Amino acid sequence: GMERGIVQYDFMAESQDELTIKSGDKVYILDDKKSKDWWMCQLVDSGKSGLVPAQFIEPV
Ligand code: NA
Ligand SMILES: [Pt+2]
Repeated sequence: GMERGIVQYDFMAESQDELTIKSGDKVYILDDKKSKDWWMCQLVDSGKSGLVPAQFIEPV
């Protein structure tokens, strides 16, 4: 089912749609087609989801 990624650099959500992430975190990439710039991700460990800037995520 799930496309995976690894977070490269810390990012703090500034808007309610965004997801705060830490360098090294594992995510699921829920969508990367609506925008090359904003990907919807879900943290494996917490289950929280939101948008992150795409350059913060390295697909696995
Ligand atoms: Na994209
Ligand atoms: Pt901050």
